[PDB]
Amino acid sequence: KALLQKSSELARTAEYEQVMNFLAKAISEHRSDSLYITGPPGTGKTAQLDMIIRQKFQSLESVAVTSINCISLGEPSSIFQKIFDSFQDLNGPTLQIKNMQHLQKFLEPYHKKTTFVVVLDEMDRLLHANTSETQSVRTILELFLLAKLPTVSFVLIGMANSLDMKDRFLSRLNLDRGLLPQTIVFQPYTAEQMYEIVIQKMSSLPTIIFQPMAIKFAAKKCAGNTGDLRKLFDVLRGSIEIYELEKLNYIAKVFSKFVNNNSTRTRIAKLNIQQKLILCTIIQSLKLNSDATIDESFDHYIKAITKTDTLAPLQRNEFLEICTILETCGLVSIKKTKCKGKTKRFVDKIDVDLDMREFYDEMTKISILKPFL
Amino acid sequence: SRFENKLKTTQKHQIVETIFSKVKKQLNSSYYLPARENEFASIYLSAYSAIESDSATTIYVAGTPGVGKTLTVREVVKELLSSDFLYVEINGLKMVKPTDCYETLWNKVSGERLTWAASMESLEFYFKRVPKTIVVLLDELDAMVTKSQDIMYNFFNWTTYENAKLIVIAVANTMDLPERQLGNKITSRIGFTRIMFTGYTHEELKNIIDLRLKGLNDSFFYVDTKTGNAILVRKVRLRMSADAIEIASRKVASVSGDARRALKVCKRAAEIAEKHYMAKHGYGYDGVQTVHITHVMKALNETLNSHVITFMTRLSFTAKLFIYALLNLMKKNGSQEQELGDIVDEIKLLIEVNGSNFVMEIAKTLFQQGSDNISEQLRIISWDFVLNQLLDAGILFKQTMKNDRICCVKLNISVEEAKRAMNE
Amino acid sequence: ADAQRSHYTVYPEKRWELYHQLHSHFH
Amino acid sequence: VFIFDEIDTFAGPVRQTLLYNLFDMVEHSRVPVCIFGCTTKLNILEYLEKRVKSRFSQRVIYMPQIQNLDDMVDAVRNLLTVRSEISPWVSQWNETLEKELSDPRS
Amino acid sequence: KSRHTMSMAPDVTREEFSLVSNFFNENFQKRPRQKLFEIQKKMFPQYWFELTQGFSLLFYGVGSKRNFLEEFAIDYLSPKIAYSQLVNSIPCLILNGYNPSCNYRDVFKEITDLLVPAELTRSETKGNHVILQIQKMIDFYKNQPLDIKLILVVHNLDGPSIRKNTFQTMLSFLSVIRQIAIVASTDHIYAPLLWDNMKAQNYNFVFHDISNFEPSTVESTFQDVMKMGAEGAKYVLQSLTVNSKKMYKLLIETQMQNRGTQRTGVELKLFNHLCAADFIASNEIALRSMLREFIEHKMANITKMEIIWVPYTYAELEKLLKTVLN
Ligand SMILES: Nc1ncnc2c1ncn2[C@@H]1O[C@H](COP(=O)(O)OP(=O)(O)OP(O)(O)=S)[C@@H](O)[C@H]1O
Ligand SMILES: Nc1ncnc2c1ncn2[C@@H]1O[C@H](COP(=O)(O)OP(=O)(O)OP(O)(O)=S)[C@@H](O)[C@H]1O
Repeated sequence: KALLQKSSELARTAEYEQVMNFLAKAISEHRSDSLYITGPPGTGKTAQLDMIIRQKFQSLESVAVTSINCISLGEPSSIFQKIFDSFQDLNGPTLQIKNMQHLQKFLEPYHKKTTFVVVLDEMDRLLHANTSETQSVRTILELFLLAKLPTVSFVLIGMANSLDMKDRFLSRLNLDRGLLPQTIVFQPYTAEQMYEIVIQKMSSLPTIIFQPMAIKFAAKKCAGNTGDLRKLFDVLRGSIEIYELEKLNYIAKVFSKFVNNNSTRTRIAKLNIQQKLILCTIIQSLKLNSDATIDESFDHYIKAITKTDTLAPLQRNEFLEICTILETCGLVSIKKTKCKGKTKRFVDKIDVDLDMREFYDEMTKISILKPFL
Repeated sequence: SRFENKLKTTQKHQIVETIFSKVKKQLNSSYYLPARENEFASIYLSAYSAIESDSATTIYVAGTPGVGKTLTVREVVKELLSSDFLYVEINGLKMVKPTDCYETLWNKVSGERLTWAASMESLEFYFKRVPKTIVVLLDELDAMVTKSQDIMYNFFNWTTYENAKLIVIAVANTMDLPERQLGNKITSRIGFTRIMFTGYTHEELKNIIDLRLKGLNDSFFYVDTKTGNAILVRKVRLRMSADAIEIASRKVASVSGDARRALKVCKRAAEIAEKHYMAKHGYGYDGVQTVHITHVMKALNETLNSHVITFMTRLSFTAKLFIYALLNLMKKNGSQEQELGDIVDEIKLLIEVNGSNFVMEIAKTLFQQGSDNISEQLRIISWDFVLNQLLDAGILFKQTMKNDRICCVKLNISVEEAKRAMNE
Repeated sequence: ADAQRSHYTVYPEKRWELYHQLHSHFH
Repeated sequence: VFIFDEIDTFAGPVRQTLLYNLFDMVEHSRVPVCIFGCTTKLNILEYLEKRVKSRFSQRVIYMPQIQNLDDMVDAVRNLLTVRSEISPWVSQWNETLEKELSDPRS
Repeated sequence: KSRHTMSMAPDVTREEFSLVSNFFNENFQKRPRQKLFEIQKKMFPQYWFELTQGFSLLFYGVGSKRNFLEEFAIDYLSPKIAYSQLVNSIPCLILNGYNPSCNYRDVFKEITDLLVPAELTRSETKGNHVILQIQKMIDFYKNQPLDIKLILVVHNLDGPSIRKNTFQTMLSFLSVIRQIAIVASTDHIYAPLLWDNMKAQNYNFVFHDISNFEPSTVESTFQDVMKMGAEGAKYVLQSLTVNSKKMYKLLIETQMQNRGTQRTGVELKLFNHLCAADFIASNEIALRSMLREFIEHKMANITKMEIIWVPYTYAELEKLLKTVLN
């Protein structure tokens, strides 16, 4: 029963039909349309263009069109080095890849005059690099300039996450210049183009690959906040091993991990009634909305416990251990914040994820914290 | 590898293996698991599929330290050697600079020492070109996230290549880590597996202790009465009271649920009975024994109880004179942070507001060490010294200023216990 | 077109003679 | 044997790498080690973070102080008194020391 | 303090602004503009004659002078001087001062390569040797035959990088050399604050007015105002999930039910119940996670009831209602 679901985990898209119109001159060897391909994240958009060019290169005339990933540069030189790697040649590399005018000499081909288009992968690392109008916008500016006179032009295909980048362009560039205009976006496929690809990615079909309306149910009730349904099939591939482990069932398993302690399991964290007392003690110190030290909390803990004698006053060292019991369940977090007297000195400020509405319910059942409120 | 041959020496003069020595040998933190039994499969069945199908996935586990996530994934790969992969422990905190892990990967594919720059070029050249198997553990991921997230994007972008022979296993501190430090673009690549590890429970904390106490609980030793040496003249036995082991469990599962903390509090409580046994008979270093409940009562408290209260009452007089002046200003002004000159202003005033009493033998000594020749000191004797002594002790805290009057002073421990320890 | 790139170089009297005998002589 | 002076400065906020490696050498190494942190920052244990303190065997020992006036008086007697015979002056010198020390008005 | 504000203005999008701006700057006062340009054309022989005296020529005046300098330097002067000395004509090195990315090292590295490398001047390249290397250039040039070999142009001399003081003194030592003619323009009203009698001694500036009331097309690009957030988050909503549009629509209604300030906002509990009422929000976490996406792109605010409020104006939210949400 394994080998049917061993193969489970692994032209084709209805977005490739768009881009061949957008590359309408790429089979007639002319300069194509003006390509700035954006997208909200997770939407397949990195592999989307990679699907096109791999279908382009396997289809396509002299054949040399290269694509490089802009991740580890922070600087516009070695991209123009990596276009030279499809030549397998040798030259003086440093000057030719550095200046704007130095790129222009690089664009005279050798063997058969096939035009070249570059593909700039993950442009947002250089967009969201160092300060905008100094280097990175200038880097954006310099690449999109295609004023070259022969039709051999370095057509850009760049990609980005957040859609602020168009308004970042200068008003000269927004005057119908370069690869600007066609701001081709990709709205996140709800279930209406992505699930059908999963259907065709179920070409080798096992018998029980589950009631597919539940798969449709999975698609409809994941599409609130999602972009990657194969990865959201990779959460089906984990639950398909649950039915192997036991020889949207799992989204139900995963949300109760996150929703609880405020409604119900707050009292699970405080089986000690003193842990209930010390939890209200933190919030009474939160009146002075300050750097809530473990000492200022201990200050209000003593000066209240001398008034109402519910228990004896305990140690600060005990007060250290008891607040860590509050910590490991995930209620209150402790951080070493800032005080700048001698050096960067670290006093510990706490923060609570509970509200007084979710407090007042669980304390009226216990009239021993009622003196303390 | 090499130098372990040189770490061996010859003369080992018959070390006394006492009663409690053989406990601590197995109470060492080294040597199937009861608590995370089924979740071992949830890793492994997630891992067994990708391994025998030549894919590239991601597995994300979280949890507080002391829950076995350092341990369990080592047990995953260990049995897999019986049944194609290269195991690497890419620890985050064991990298000096964060880019230094890049050097390890390119070292651990062919054996070359190249740039973190030049490594990741050939790494990227590996991960999209090789025709068709690498297991990598990205431990303690708080270290490698800090600078600008450009490292962390790489370690999951390599997973996206369908021609990438790699299997990554991330182990973090918190589940929140790709939601409060990383971007959403990484959070798409992290997936939504998210195998949560909770704490241990106190029943299972009993079930983890006896795994170390398998062949030695209530067993028998062969002992000579002259040297205290035990052998697995009397034939004595040693028993472990399980209720004291239980009360060790019901605290550590309550506060932390940490597997090191449970073993070590048993390990600390074991040696308390060791010295008391050596106290009564003195076998040195060259009818039925047990470990009481009263041992783990002390040693668990020994994790808690302080001494700054006992430190303060065992300090100097002018130290206790200093703090008593300091709380007097904090109840005079209610500003919790007083100027240094006002304290020197106060300790002058706190002399003569008391009567002409012992205070005079103090007030003689407080401004001159006897020696009526040299006198008329402005600030008190060793005032720089006690203020330096209260500074490096951590009780006080004083901001830096070249003015020795208006530099502010802030307390660092709770001022009530300062008030409370002053009463003695 | 190129003006946003900084510092790009490019490679594109009967009366006055009586001034010329006077100017340099002064200088 | 490790001898660490001012281990608190290693316990900074940012990295804490070197502490994390030696404390894990307690857990796994066949080579028997022992670590000796010496410091003066009193609450050293809160200065550590979580993942290092769980490696730590939690046993600290506080250093004593002269708790009574009589203690250092007993100390200075053991400090100045010579017990080995070197000089003819020694037996005369030893009783001069305590006679100053025995008198509370000296 | 009832003040009319730029937020309370009928705003204009990107393509609408720049096109009708391009209509004015090429058709408003076209006839008198070239009518000025023909009048000042007769001054061009006068500039040629004075520039033989090594005079640093400086152009002030209202309006942009960028077009005028490039006509005067490139087409008119630079071949006229090459013909009058007797072959490629005189090299023109412009300096775009409105471009803030001008440094002192890079432009001078061009200069010593533009000027003659007759000696090993890279030996004196050593650590600031720039004033050192130009001093060895100056005294050699005192004993050369007097002829211009280079004319440089510095547009917008009060620019964001050229007005820096270590760059200004660098140009001062260039101007004392007789072989190079220095034709620059500034636009600031406090431009003669830049020079003392030390530098003007090295400069010997003369002045001329040119006021053509040009629109400064290139010089407007780097500059920005609030035309160049209410407009920022106007584009993110156009690419999201369809549910975020609806949960912002229910957000924007009761936040405009009551400028858009804090007081019109809503509590988190009821808004959870309101977005539970239309079968949208499952609970607090599923609400907040796709509300952090509105938080991450700074599209909504929260202050303290637990009030979440939109920081856009009263007029803006109904514009966000009828256009992008509907
Ligand atoms: N419509 C689709 N057709 C084919 N494969 C798809 C499709 N949608 C998603 N995938 C696959 O699932 C993956 C999920 O996309 P991600 O790579 O996580 O996001 P992305 O491709 O990086 O785009 P971003 O996040 O904007 S950079 C893609 O890379 C593809 O491998
Ligand atoms: N279920 C178990 N069975 C046996 N021994 C265990 C078990 N859980 C933990 N231990 C032991 O306790 C040690 C605790 O280390 P781990 O919990 O694996 O590390 P951890 O949980 O990752 O904490 P870190 O590494 O600081 S994040 C292990 O190295 C084992 O020696």
